[PDB]
Amino acid sequence: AVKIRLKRMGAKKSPFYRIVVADSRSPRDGRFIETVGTYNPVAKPAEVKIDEELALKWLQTGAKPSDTVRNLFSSQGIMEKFHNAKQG
Amino acid sequence: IKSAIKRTKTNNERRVHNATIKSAMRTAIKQVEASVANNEADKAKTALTEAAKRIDKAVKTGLVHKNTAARYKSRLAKKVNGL
Amino acid sequence: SERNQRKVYQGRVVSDKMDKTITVVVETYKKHTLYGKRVKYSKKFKAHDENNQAKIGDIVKIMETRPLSATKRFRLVEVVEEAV
RNA sequence: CCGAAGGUGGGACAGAUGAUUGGGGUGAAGUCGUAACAAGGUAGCCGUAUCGGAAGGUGCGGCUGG
RNA sequence: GGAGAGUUUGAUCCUGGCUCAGGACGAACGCUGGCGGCGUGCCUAAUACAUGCAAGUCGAGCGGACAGAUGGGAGCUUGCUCCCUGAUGUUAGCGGCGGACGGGUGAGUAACACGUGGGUAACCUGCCUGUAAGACUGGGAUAACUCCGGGAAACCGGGGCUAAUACCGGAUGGUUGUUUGAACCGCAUGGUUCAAACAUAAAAGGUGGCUUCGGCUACCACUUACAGAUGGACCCGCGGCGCAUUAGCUAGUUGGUGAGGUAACGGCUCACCAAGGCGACGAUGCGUAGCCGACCUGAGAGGGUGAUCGGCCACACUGGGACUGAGACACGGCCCAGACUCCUACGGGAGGCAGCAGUAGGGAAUCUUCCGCAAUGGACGAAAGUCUGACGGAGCAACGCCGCGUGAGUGAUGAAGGUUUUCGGAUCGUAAAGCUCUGUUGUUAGGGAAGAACAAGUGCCGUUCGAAUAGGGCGGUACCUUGACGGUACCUAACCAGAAAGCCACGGCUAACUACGUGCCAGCAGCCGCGGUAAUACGUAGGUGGCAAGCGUUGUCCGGAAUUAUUGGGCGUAAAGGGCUCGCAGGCGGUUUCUUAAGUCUGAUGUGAAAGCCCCCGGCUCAACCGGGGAGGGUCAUUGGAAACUGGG
RNA sequence: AAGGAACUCGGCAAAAUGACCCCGUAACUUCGGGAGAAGGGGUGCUCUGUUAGGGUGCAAGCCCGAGAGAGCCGCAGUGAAU
Repeated sequence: AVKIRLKRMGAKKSPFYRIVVADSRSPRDGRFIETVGTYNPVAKPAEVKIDEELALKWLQTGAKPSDTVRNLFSSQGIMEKFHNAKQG
Repeated sequence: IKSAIKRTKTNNERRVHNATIKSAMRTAIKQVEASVANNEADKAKTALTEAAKRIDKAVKTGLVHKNTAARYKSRLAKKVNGL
Repeated sequence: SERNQRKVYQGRVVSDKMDKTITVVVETYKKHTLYGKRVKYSKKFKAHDENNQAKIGDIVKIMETRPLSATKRFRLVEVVEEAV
């Protein structure tokens, strides 16, 4: 149901992704429940920005991220916090 | 066209089967009302057990939805216990 | 946890003639988008009188509720001032 | 039982179109007068009636915007 | 943050309209045309559509198949041919889940359709979490497969057979209903929790590994309840339209009791009664219209718009219906009726581009019958994977915005030549040529990104399960992988000013003038108005001016316009005081004081999504644009203070 | 039969409507009418019922009989007449 998923923003050749809590039903750029921060792919380095506590708040009500959003959570390290909470 | 032909086919299958279940439910409730208009006690009670059996099984399988099932059960219970 | 509060008005009874109900003129009154002066409008609501303890010309409070029939969404609270 | 469509019927609204017609406007130095503007040669106008090819005239009342 | 000008006259001042100078388009037309970035591109016929795709997937639910050969044998011509059930792959059919999302269109719709704010004690919610209880015991069919039979096909019927995570009994269940006790709480119906009994209501297995063969376990799935989450429903305040040359409109309409129906309240549906209901605060009727965030204009108030993008709605050839499913009364589902297209063996069948491309038509007028699932979503799967015209891109169009260009420094013989000339020259004018020089772009040739994070597969480590170091889940690493665009943006070297400017105007408004031809003709014009033989107004040339790959015309908005005047106008004579009164509704209300708190002001809380305008920084070579951060916008709801004023007593 | 005014001077004659109850009703108008305009629907019998409701009666019992449901027959229910 509820999924934390990337949301396309930006120009044509230069994408940008707001990490956005939406439903699978709703369109990709369309309506959404709340957002956590961002994702710049097209930077030659890194630069992800995740809210890291409200994202954690949505993970626990039951909202399973997509694969790239999941590994961005792993890069900032919220899935380890979620596994520490489940081991709590 | 777009391979919904299996959904048409199984739609007709489930239509026929669900209509059997619904009609058995209806005849059971109607048998309760017939044994309340005729002023019987024991046959009305065994008909209420039969009717609530049919209602709860029709909810178990499909589309009778415990709200309306509660409506039918509650009126049949009030009309047998009104005796 | 006290639950959410329903809308409440006070008004004035127009008619008594319907069975166990009345209609009520709320005279709340408000200003324009353009000229700014504040003009009046009368809103008559269908409200339930379960005891039928009402008269025409009665200041009365009403509570909003679930729709009681067609056009009914209101009931009595406190019949304040009676007609003379 | 409900029921879409269809059928019959009498009305309501709206657009075309119609012999003919009535007023309106605009137009090559057309015809008849000259009603108004001056005391415009009968001061003019307003309302109303009436008559007259036509502007108009006449009555009554009112007005000065004599 | 606010500019005016021409035109009523013989001359003038007011009034007064008209006309112009501006910014905008999903614009079109005309002339012209270089690239790059980003956006946009049937406004009209919701006209009709050839073709191709746009929704499938799961063999870890199931039965049957097709291959295949690990070993096992077979018959001989050395060319070959089987039969046992290895792995291994392929999937008509059952079945589950999806098809209700995503994509299109704006015809309907003037009211809960939408915006904003609430209320639900009157509600539904698959998949997703989290927790708690479970998952026992049997039964009977059916597709496929065959064997007939009927059909032109579409396909259909008959007898056989067979399995499931299909379906059905049955047990056990804290649901649901009934009945009786409590306890506490409201907003009328009422709400929450405890107990008891009665009546029923479940469930399903599959894969892997361990094995004493009983079973045991993980993962997935199944059932019941309770929460969360998400989506959905209904209801109410306010708000956003034109006509009164639409004034009366209703009868299931307006209430009641009772029943049915619904996920739910309800005339939602029906019986029986009552005579109600809406109404100049505009009912009804007619016309028009998807609504909004926003967009254009404006100093603002406003006025206009509702393209793209995003939310809600409604629609799916027209009207009606239900089915199934958690959710549809279903764009690419079904049944019916109508029109249209097609096939027919004349009995009967099939179809719905307002999905992406494209075709024909209507039109002033708007594009490719393209590549990819690499990235972001979706569906299914345990996963690998598959599907995806969503989406990423690519193509066409100056359609818009933005940025760089067509050269640059020096140059007086002011060359030739044009145009003009009182023939002294003035001008095109340092503008050409001279000299010097760059290469953005042009071209050739090399090198070549970010967009990629992953998924899955291994190895570790921590940890939960476990009868256990099996084995699997969860988290962290540690590797190996993956690009349609595309050798694209980009960087580097070589060469030549070489390939690259037009459009409109020049009387005033309004910047910019002369000459020749014409002679109220041809023609120009937005207005004043030009032109009847000395036309800076017509046509041409030179020149100048404006802009600039644009320019000009048109069509509509808004401004100018204080020209609907709230901001911000008027009525003695310019348009305008009802012929005058009596008065209903409405509006407005002398004084002192107490009180109230509806208006008013102020505080806190929530909210007015994202994008957009605005502020501040950042990244694209700058810009457009993107990105981050904030602000703004409510007569909005709840809540708290003030009491001067308006109102209330 | 089929057709239906083609007959004809002309729908002359004939046919058709023709009762009761309910619905609904135009132009125009002297506001009365038009109007029974038009155009439709239902009319049997049986059981619910000696009814709902009335009249008489002191009650019994007699008359009058709207409306509905159920159902039954027929080609046809003011089944004839007018």
